[PDB]
Amino acid sequence: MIQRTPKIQVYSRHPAENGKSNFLNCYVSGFHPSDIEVDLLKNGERIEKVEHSDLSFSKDWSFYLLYYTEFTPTEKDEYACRVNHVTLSQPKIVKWDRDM
Amino acid sequence: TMVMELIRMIK
Amino acid sequence: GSHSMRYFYTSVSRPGRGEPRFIAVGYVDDTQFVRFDSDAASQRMEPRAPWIEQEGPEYWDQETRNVKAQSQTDRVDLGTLRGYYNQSEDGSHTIQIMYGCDVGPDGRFLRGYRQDAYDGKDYIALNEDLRSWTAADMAAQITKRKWEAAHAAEQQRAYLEGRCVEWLRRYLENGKETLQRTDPPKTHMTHHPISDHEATLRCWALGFYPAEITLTWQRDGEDQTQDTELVETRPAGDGTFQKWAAVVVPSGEEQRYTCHVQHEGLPKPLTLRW
Repeated sequence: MIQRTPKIQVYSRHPAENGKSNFLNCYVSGFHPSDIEVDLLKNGERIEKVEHSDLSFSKDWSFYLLYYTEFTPTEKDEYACRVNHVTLSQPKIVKWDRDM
Repeated sequence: TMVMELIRMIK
Repeated sequence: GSHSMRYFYTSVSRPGRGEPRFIAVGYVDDTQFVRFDSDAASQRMEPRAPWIEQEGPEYWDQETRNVKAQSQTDRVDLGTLRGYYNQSEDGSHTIQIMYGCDVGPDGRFLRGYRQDAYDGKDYIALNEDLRSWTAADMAAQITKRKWEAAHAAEQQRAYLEGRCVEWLRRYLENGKETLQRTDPPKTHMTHHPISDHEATLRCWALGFYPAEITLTWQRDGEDQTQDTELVETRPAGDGTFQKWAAVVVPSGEEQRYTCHVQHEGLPKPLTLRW
């Protein structure tokens, strides 16, 4: 049975300006099967009310999915994306970097 | 979307 | 230029949990405009772009019955294919279907697509001739004979060359202010020393539509693809896309490197430098 590990990117909709309104995105792609749990963590804690796009897929049949919330970046705040997939022994955490 | 008036298309 | 319409269906069986989840999405180019969710409350085809909302109740009724139809077809197909592959009753499995059309700048039909997958790999697919099928394995050969006998390919081609293209053309006019616009990338460059010897050059492209873009690095005019970390193009979540390309250079030589940005919304390809 084919199972593929999701690629992950954590990023903001616009370049981060401290104190200004923005969107924090976590793009999961290239995974199979379709079941997945994606969380955005503010300072190590889950954020409530995080939306996601509708489940679609690429030509290679692998799924992609855009999770997002609205936030205003500050310096003291750390952000991460926790991705839960059967392909992973434990949830993969990716910190948000302002230049990736 | 396909007006699937069929399922002359079951697998 | 050229445009496309695309529908993607995903049916995932959940043994015991209940009835197979069914997800349907429609795209014009890189823009999603409709959606259906079996587990959602409404049980209707929902708009996901503004320009589709000018379609009346008859449209929404037709699309909802067509998409509920498809959901029930995948239901029995899930059972059948489990039987083809001698799989247990207690396993979850995935049928994925894709069809759609391409049109030229004149709106004339270019290509039709119809492809199905089981568990993330090819199952059966319509050919370029819109007449014959291609089976991936032996299970798909059984489906291929049924489809031959029922003349499904003729139905497929009739749709792809008719309803599909003319509704593609309708959407491009009705949503002209959104679908036929090209947003050029907002570029800029970043820099990150990794040591006193070596530093990272990253070339950004943001806020661009459609998704198709090309980023290349060049040291002294020769192409670079031997250091270029290319990230997969990503959605910003506002209808635009992003991409970056990074290169590691020996410090002091960064003026040798140029990033090249090719995009549809660009009169001519951009060039950047640190």
